[PDB]
Amino acid sequence: ADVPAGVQLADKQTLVRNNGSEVQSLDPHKIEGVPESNVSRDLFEGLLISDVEGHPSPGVAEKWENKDFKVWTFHLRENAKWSDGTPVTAHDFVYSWQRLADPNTASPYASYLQYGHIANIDDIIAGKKPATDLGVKALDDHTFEVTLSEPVPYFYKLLVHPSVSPVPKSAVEKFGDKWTQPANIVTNGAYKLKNWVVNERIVLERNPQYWDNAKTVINQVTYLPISSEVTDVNRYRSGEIDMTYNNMPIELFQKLKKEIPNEVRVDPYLCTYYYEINNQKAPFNDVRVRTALKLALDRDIIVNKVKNQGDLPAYSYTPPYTDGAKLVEPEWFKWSQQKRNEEAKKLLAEAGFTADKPLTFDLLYNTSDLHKKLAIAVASIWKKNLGVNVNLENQEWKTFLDTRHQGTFDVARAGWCADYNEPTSFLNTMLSDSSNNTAHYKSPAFDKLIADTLKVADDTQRSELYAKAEQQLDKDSAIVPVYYYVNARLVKPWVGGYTGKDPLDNIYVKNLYIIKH
Repeated sequence: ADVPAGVQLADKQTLVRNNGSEVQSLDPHKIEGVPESNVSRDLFEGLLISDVEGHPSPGVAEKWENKDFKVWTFHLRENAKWSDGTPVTAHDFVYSWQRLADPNTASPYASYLQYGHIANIDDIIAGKKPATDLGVKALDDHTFEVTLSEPVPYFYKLLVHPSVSPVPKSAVEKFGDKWTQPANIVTNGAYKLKNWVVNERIVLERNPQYWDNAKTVINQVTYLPISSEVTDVNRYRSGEIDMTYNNMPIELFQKLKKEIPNEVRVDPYLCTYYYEINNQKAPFNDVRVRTALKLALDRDIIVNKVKNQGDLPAYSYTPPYTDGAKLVEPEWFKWSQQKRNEEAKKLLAEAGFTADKPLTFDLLYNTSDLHKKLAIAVASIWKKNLGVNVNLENQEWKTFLDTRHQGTFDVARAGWCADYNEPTSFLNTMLSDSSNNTAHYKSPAFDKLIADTLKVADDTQRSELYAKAEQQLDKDSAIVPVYYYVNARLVKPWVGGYTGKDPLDNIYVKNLYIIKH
C-alpha cells in the first residue's frame, strides 16, 4: 500500500469484506468466478499483478522481454518466497502451468492457455500430448520462458489472472484436494490463510515472507459469504463490514445514494449481464426460439425501471468500452420494444408455439436478492410480451457454475467480467472448444473469425474481426444480452487505497489501509 503523507493510520489494521458467496475453492486451477478471484489475489501471486489502477505491473517477475511477441522471457525477483520461507522459482511456474493444462485437473480455465496460445496446448487439452510438452521452461531458478505458437502482442496482459498463479507442488502432491486447508496450504501472495469456516468466514493474515511485505498495511482481512445484498448492506451499516460485495440491493440503493453518497462507489466495469441459453438443448437449439427470447426482453425496463443503478442496456457480449472494442450496434437495438415483441412472437409462432402449447422452461440463477428480483422481472416481461412461462430456480454459487458446465439447464442468468482488457477475454469463451463455454455454443464461422485475429499483424483489422465475431454471435442469438455493468458497492470512508479506476476491479488487500476514525 502507498499511504499518503499526512494520513493518520488506525491502530488496528483489519478489514472485513463481503464476498457474495462461499467460494468454489481456494485452488487457483479449480476456480472460475469473482468471489474466488477476490480471495485468490491476496493468496497467490503470478508473474504480473495489477497496480492500484489496474495496469499490468511486476508481480513475481520484476522484468520481462519478448521476441516477436512469440517468446516471452520473465526475470523473477530473487526474494520472491512462499509462506513457508522457500523460494518461488520458475520451476513452480512450469509445474503450475502444466497442471493447469492437464485434462486430469479439469480446470474451468484450462483454455486460458489456448487464449494465450502457449505452444502445444491444443494437443495437451485433447489428451494427445502429455502436459510436460507445454511450451514453458525454467531457463534457471529465476527465469521463466514462454513460447507461443503465434505472435500475441497483448500476452502479458493475461498474466494477472488466478489461473496462471503458481501452486505449491509439494503440498498439492502430499495432500491432494486438502492442500488448501489452513494446516496444509502454502501461499506466495501478501497474505496467508488463517481460518476457513464454510459458509461463515475466510480469514487471511499477513504473509511475512511476501517479498513486498514491508509495504503491506492491513494485517488481517476477513471475507464473508453473504449472498443477500440487503444483509450485506445491513452488516456494513451496523459497523461489521468495511466493504460490501459489489451486488447492490434494489430495495435500498436509491436511499443509500441519498443517505451516504460518499460511500456509494459507482465506476466503470468490464462485465456484461446476460441470460445464458443452453444452445445444445431443444428447443433452445432453434435460432428462432433464442432470437425471440433475445428480442422480447425489454432492456429499458430492466435497466431504468427495475434495477436503476446506472447500468447500460446491452446489445453484445463484449462490453463496447473494452480496450479494442469498436462494435456495430445491431438494428434491432434501435427498434421500438413493440417492434421487437412482434418479431419475437412471429418467430416463436414459426417455431411451433401456441397459446395451447406455449414455451415453458427454467430460469436458473445463483441465490441472490438482486438476481431474484431481475429474474422475476424478466419472467413477467417474457410472459407479457411473448407468452412464455418460466420456472425460476435458485442454486448456491458453486452448484450453479457446475450446473452450467454440465449443461443441465435451459436458461441461466449470467455475468462475465474481463480477465484482461481486450475483446478476446470475452470472445474466446464462445469458441467451440473453450473450457469457459457454458453457453454450449459451437460455431465454425465464429471460431474462424477469432482465429483470424492473430493471423493479421494489424490492430484495426483486428477490431473489425471482433466486431464481425460479435455480429455472428448476435445473428445466432447465442445469448440474451441485458446490460453492461457498472461497479456499485459501498466502501467505508476510512478504507484508503481503493480508487475505483480499475475497470477489471482486481483489488489487492495489500494495497489498502485503514485511516484512523
